Amino acid sequence: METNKLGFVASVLFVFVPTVFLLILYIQTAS
Amino acid sequence: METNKLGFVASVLFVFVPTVFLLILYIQTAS
Amino acid sequence: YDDIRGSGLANIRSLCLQPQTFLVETFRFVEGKLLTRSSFTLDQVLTFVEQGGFDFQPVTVQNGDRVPLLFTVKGTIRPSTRFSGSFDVPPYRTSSFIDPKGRGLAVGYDAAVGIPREAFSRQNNKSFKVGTGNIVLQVDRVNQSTGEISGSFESQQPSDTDFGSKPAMTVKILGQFYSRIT
Amino acid sequence: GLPWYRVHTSVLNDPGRLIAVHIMHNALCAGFAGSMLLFELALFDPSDPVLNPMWRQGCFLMPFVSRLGVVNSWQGWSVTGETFTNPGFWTFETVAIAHIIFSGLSFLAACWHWVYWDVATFFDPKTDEPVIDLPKVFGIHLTLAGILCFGFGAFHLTGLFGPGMWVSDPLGLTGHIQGVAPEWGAAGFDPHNPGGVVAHHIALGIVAIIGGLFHIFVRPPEYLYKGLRMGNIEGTLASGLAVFFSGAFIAAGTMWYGTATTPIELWGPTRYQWDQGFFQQAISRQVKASISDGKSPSEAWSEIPTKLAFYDYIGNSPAKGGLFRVGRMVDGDGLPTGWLGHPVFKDGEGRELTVRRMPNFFENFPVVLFDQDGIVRADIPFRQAESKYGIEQTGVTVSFYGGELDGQTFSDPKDVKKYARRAQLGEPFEFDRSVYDSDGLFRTSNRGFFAFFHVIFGLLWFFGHIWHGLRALFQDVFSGIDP
Amino acid sequence: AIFRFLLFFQGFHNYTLNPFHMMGVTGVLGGALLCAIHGATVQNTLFRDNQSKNTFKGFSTDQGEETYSMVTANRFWSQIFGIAFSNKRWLHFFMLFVPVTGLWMSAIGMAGLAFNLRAYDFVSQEIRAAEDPEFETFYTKNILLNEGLRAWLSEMDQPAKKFVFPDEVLPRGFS
Amino acid sequence: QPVELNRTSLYLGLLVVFVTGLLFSSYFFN
Amino acid sequence: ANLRTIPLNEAGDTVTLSLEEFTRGQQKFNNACAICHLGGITKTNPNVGLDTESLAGAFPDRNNLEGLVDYLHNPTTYDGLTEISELHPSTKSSDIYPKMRNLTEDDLRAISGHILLMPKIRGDQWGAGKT
Amino acid sequence: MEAVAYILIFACIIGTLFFAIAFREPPKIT
Amino acid sequence: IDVNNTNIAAFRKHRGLYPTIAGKVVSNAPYDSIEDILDIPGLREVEKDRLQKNMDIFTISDPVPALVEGADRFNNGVY
Ligand code: CLA
Ligand code: CLA
Ligand SMILES: CCCCCCCCCCCCCCCC(=O)OC[C@H](CO[C@@H]1O[C@H](CS(=O)(=O)O)[C@@H](O)[C@H](O)[C@H]1O)OC(=O)CCCCCCCCCCCCCCC
Ligand code: HEM
Ligand SMILES: CC1=C(/C=C/C(C)=C/C=C/C(C)=C/C=C/C=C(C)/C=C/C=C(C)/C=C/C2=C(C)CCCC2(C)C)C(C)(C)CCC1
Repeated sequence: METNKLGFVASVLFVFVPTVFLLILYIQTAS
Repeated sequence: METNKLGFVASVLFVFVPTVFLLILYIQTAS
Repeated sequence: YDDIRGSGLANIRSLCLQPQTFLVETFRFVEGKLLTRSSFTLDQVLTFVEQGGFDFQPVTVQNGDRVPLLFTVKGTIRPSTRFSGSFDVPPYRTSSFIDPKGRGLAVGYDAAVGIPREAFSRQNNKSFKVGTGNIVLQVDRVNQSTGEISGSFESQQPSDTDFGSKPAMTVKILGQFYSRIT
Repeated sequence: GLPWYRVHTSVLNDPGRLIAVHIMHNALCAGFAGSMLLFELALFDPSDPVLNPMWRQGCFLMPFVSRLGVVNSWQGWSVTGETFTNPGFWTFETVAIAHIIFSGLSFLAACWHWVYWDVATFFDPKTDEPVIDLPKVFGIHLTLAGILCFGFGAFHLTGLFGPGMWVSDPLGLTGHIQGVAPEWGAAGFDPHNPGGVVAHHIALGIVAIIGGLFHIFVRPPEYLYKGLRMGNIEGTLASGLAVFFSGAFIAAGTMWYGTATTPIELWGPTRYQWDQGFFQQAISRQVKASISDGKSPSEAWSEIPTKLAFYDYIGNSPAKGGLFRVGRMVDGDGLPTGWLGHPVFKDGEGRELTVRRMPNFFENFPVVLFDQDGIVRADIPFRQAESKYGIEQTGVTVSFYGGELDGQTFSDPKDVKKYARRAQLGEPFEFDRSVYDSDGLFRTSNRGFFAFFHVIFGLLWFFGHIWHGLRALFQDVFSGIDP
Repeated sequence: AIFRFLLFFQGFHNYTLNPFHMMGVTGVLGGALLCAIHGATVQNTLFRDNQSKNTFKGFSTDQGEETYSMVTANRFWSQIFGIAFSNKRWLHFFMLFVPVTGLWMSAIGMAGLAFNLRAYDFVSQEIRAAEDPEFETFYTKNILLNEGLRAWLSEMDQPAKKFVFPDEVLPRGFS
Repeated sequence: QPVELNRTSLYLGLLVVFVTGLLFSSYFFN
Repeated sequence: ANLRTIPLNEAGDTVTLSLEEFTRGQQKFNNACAICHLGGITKTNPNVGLDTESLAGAFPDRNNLEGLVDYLHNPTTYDGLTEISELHPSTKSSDIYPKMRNLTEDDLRAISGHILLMPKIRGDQWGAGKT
Repeated sequence: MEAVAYILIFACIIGTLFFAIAFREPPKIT
Repeated sequence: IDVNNTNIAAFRKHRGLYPTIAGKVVSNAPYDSIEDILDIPGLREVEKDRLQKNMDIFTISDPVPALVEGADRFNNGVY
C-alpha cells in the first residue's frame, strides 16, 4: 500500500499529544 | 548512513515516555 | 422439482460432468476448497465434437488465494474405452468486463483514468487469448438397455489470468460423467 | 481561569504578564519564521527557475521573503536565476537567522516580564490596581504603525532607501526586484499595479500617523467609552479579531485572484489564468505574429519559451490539487524535464483537430477531438462497440512543433492515444516522477494552500470576534443573569 | 437547485468523503438525537404535579422548581447507556455545542471546496486498484459513480461551456 | 484559582481526541 | 407547421395532421403502447425502435402513415417473413391484446401519425433517448 | 503499518469507553 | 459489414435484413469464403435469393476471439 509514511507518526501525535495534556490536567485536579 | 530506522523512534520514546511521567508527577505536586 | 429444490440434484444426448476434486499444480497438485456453493456440473452437453449445453462453469476454488477457474470443455464402448481429446478454454470473463478502474476491452477505458502512460500498461491494454485443455474420458459402466454410458474423467485446463495480469496455473479435475448416446 | 479553556485569563488582569505572554507569542512566531525558512531552503531546488520554481516546490515562506527584496542566497543562487558571489547581506539565510536570534531575545525578554510583573508602569498613580490606558496606548500604537507603513511604502517599496519590490510582466517571465514609484491616480487602484501598493502605504501611513496623534491627545467621549466598553481590554481584542478575520478574507481573495502583490513567478498562476486560457491565448497570439513574420510553423512555435509553455499546464492550476494530497506540487505530477512541443492532431481527412482541454472542475475528462467547425472527429472511446469515432478508426496523427519533438510525427494508435491525453492537460510536458517519488496526483500550489488556510483563519476569527465582542458587552451577565 | 447542488458536490467534489462534512453530518445527526432524547427523557421523568392524566397542565410558568426528576433520568440513562448527564447546565450547553460545531465543521469543508481542495481520493487505493484489476472496495465503486455523474451531467449543467461528449465516451456500466 | 479537569471532562476529552484521530488517520495515511 | 406534414405512403405524398388529431393520437400512444414503447425504442427487443432511420430502413418501408397502420393490421418481422400477430398487439388479434379493441380506424391513423411527427420536433430526444 | 494505527486507536476508544462506564465519577445527589 | 466479426445489431443497418438472415449468417462461424454465406446450408430460397442480392458489403476478414466467446454477436449486452 502506497500510503504516507509520516501518516503513521501524524496519526499517533495527533491523538496522544492532546491526550497526555488531558491526563496532566486530570491528574493535577485529582491530587 | 545505514542506521537503524526505528532507532529514531526508539530514541524519542526512550526519552519522552519517562519525561511526561515526571511532568505529570511534578504538575500534580505543584497543584 | 420440489424434491430437488434446495437439495441440488443438478450439481449423443445430455452429457453431464460432475467434478468432486480440484487439484491445482502450484509452484505439485494440491487440492483446495470449493468457494462457489455447488454449481460445477458441466451438464446437458471414434471422435466426439462439442455441442451446446453448459459447456462452461466458472468455479472459484481456494495459503488463502482464490483461483477462479473457468472449468469448460469447448471443442465399441466397453468398460475400458477412452475418448481422449483436447478443448479450447475461452477467457474466464468476456471482453466486456471492466476492472475496478473503469477500463475494459470491448467496453471501458483504455488506460487508468485515476492518475495523469506508465508502467501500468500491462493492466491497461487487456488481451483475450485462448487456452487449451487435455481431457481423458474413461468409460466404466455401460448400460445399453437405456442406451447410456458413464465413467470418470481427468481434465487439465488453465485458470484465469485476469485479462493478462497474473500467471494462471493448471488445475486437475476428476469426477464421474454420464451420457446417453443417441 | 479554572476551566481549561479559561486559563490564559489569569493574565487578563496582569498587564506585565500580558506583555510577557505576548513577547512569548512573538518569540514563537519569529522562531517559526526562521525555522520554516531554514526548512524551506533545505528542501529547495534552486537549479532552475523555469521548470522548478518555488511555487511548484511547496515554498510557503520563500515567496513572501522574495516578494519584498530578498531573492538571492549566500550560496550564490537567486530565485530570479543568476548566480553571483556578493549577495549583499540580506539573503535567504540571514532572514531566517535574524528571526531565530529575535526569537531567542524575545524568549529572554518574556522571561524577564513574567518575573518582573510588578513594575509601576501598569498600575496607575492614584490607586494601585493594574490598568492600561487603552485610548492612549492605541494612539501611540497607531502612530507607530503609521510611521512603519509610511516608511515601508515610501522607502522600501519605492527603493529610495530599500530594495524595492518584485515586479513582473503580465506573462510573468521577467520577474525581478525594483523600486516602484507611487501611483496616485485611478491607476493606483488597479490590483495588478505596484505603484498602487506603494501609494496605498504612503497615504495610509500619513492617515495612521494623524489618527494616532488624534488618539493620544483627544480622550474618547463618555458615551462611547461606556458604549464600546473602552475600559475592557476584551473589547479591544474583539475589534482586533474583526480586523484580523476580514483581512484574512481579503488576503485569501487577493491570493486566489492574483494581484500585483502575488506575482506568478513566486506563487504561480491562478486558476483563472487557466479558466480563460490566458497563457494559451498569449502563446497563440505570439505564434501567429511570428507566422506572419515569414517564419515556418515549426520555427515560430520554437520561439515559445519553456516558461511560457509551462504556464499552460493544468497541473499548474492551483485549483487541481486536493485537501489531503499533501505537500509540494512536484510530489504529484513530478519533476518537469522538458516541453514536448505543441501537438497538432490531424485526422485521416487532413483536418486540424483540437483536444478539448479539461476544466478545473474535472478530476478526469473525456478526451474528445474537435475541429475548426467544432464537430467531434475523434475521441478515446468507452463503449467501443458503436463507436463511429476513435483514434485508430479515423487515423489521427499527432505532429509536434517546437520543444523536444519538433518536426516529429506519430501515427501509432498507442502514441496518439497517449499524446491526446497529454494535450487535454494543456501544453504537453515530459515528467520524471522518480526524483520526488511522485504519485501522479495533482497538488495545489502555495497559492492555493495559503488561500485555503487563510480562509479557514478568516472563518474561525469571525467566530472569535463574535465570541469576544459578546463577552465584552455582556460582561455583567456572564456568570448568570439574576436570581 | 439544491438537489442538483448536492449531487454536483458528490460527483465533482466527492463531498461525502470530506471529513469536515462527516463531522458536519455527525454534529447534525447528534443534534437531532439530543433533541429527541432530551425531550423524551424530560417528558418521561416528569413529576406528579397535577391530578389529571393530561400532564401538560402540571407546569406553571411562575414556579421555581424542576418539573422533571434529573435524578431518575440520570439513573435511567446510567443503567441503560452506561453514562448519563448529572449536570443540567452542562446538558443544555452540550445541546448547544453539538449541532453548532458540526455545522461549523461542515462550513470548513465547504471553504476547502471553494479552492477545489478536495478529499476526493485515497492515493494508496487509486494506486492499488490500478496495479491490481481485482482490488475492488466500495470506495472504488464510488469513484466510478462519480465519473458517471460527472460525464452525464456536465453537458447540460454548464451550457456556457458547450461540453460535447459523444454517446460512446460516456461511461456506461454496460446496460 | 488553579486549573481543573474533572473525570468526566477527561473522558470526554479522551473520546473526542481518539475518535477525531481515528477519523483523520485515514487521511493522514492517504 | 411543417411538423404536422408527414409521409403518408411509399408513393410519396406529405399528409398534414391537425394539431388536435395529433394530440389525440399522442394520448392513445401513452395508454396502449407506452407499456413498452415509451421513449422511442421497444422494451421487449432493444433494437427495433420507433425512429425515422429505423422505420425507413424497415422491410417493407414502414416510415409511412399507411405503412404503420398496415403494420398494426398485421405484425410481421423487420423483413416481413412470418406474420407473427401473436407476439405483438394486433388490430385483428384482439384476443391476445385487448388494448386496441376499442380503437377505430381514426385511432390507428392518429397514433401512426403522431409517431412520425415528433422526430423533427425532438431529433436525438426520441430516437434512442438522450443517451 | 497503517492497519496498526487504526487498531491501536480503536483500542484507545474501547479503553476510554470501559473506563468511562466502569470507573466513572459518581453522581452525588447535591 | 463483415460477416465473421460483426454482430446482429450492426446487420440492422442494411436495407431489410433482420432477423433470420442475420440469425443464420452468424450461427455458423467461421466462414472462409466471402461467398460462403450464399450456399445456405439450411436456409430456404427466400433467404438464398435475398442474400444473393446483398453481396456488396459482406466480408471474411478476421474472427476476433474477444468478439466470439459465446453469444457475443447475438446479444453482446449493449442496449
Ligand atoms: C490615492 C491613494 C491610494 C491608492 C492609489 C490606493 C489603492 C488601493 N487601496 Mg487604499 N487607502 C488609501 C489610499 C489609496 N489606496 C487611504 C488614504 C486609506 C485610509 C482609509 C486607504 C485604505 C485602504 C484599505 C482598508 C484597503 C485599501 C486597498 C487598496 C487596493 C485595492 C485593490 C484591491 O486589491 O482590492 C482589495 C480589497 C477590496 C477591493 C475591498 C474588500 C472589502 C470587502 C468586500 C469587505 C467585505 C468582505 C468581508 C469582510 C469578508 C467576506 C466574507 C465572505 C462573504 C467572502 C488598492 C491598490 C485594499 C487592499 O489593499 O486590498 C489588499 C484594502 O482593503 N486601501
Ligand atoms: C488573537 C486571537 C485570540 C486571543 C488573544 C484569544 C484569547 C482568549 N480567548 Mg479566544 N478565540 C479566538 C481568538 C483569540 N482568543 C478565535 C479565533 C476563536 C474561534 C476559534 C476563539 C474562541 C474562544 C472561546 C470559545 C473562548 C475563548 C477564550 C479566550 C480567553 C481565554 C484563553 C484561552 O482560551 O486559553 C485556553 C486554551 C487552551 C488551554 C488550549 C487550546 C488549544 C488550541 C485549541 C490548539 C492550539 C493551536 C495552536 C497551538 C495555536 C496556533 C494558532 C494558529 C492558527 C495561529 C482569552 C482571553 C475563552 C474565554 O472566553 O475566556 C473566559 C473561551 O471560552 N476563545
Ligand atoms: C488498552 C490500552 C489503551 C488504554 C485506554 C484506557 C485509557 C484510560 C485513561 C484513564 C481513564 C481513567 C482515569 C481515572 C479513572 C479513575 O480514577 O479510576 C480510579 C479507579 C478506582 O475507581 C474509583 O476509586 C476511587 C477511590 S480509589 O481509587 O479506589 O482509591 C473513587 O473515588 C471512585 O469513585 C471510583 O470510581 O482505578 C484506577 O486506579 C484507574 C487508574 C488506572 C490507570 C489507567 C489505566 C491504564 C491502562 C491499563 C491497561 C494497560 C494497557 C497495557 C497495554 C498498553
Ligand atoms: C398500440 C400500441 C403499439 C404500437 C402502435 C406499436 C408499434 C410498433 C411498431 C410500428 C413496431 C415495428 C417497429 C420496428 O421494429 O421498426 C413495433 C415493434 C415492437 N413492439 Fe410495439 N407497438 C405497440 C404496442 C406494443 C406493446 C404494448 C409492446 C409490449 C410488449 C410492444 C412490443 C414490441 C416489440 C418487442 C417490438 C419488436 C418486435 C419485432 O422486432 O418484430 N409493442 N411496435
Ligand atoms: C535561547 C536563546 C537563543 C536561541 C534561540 C533559538 C535557537 C530559538 C529558536 C526557536 C524555534 C526553533 C522555534 C520555533 C517554532 C515553531 C513553532 C512555534 C511552530 C508551530 C506549530 C504549530 C502551531 C503547529 C500546530 C499544529 C500542527 C502540529 C499542524 C496542524 C495542527 C496544529 C495547529 C495543532 C539566542 C541564543 C538566540 C538568544 C538567547 C536566548
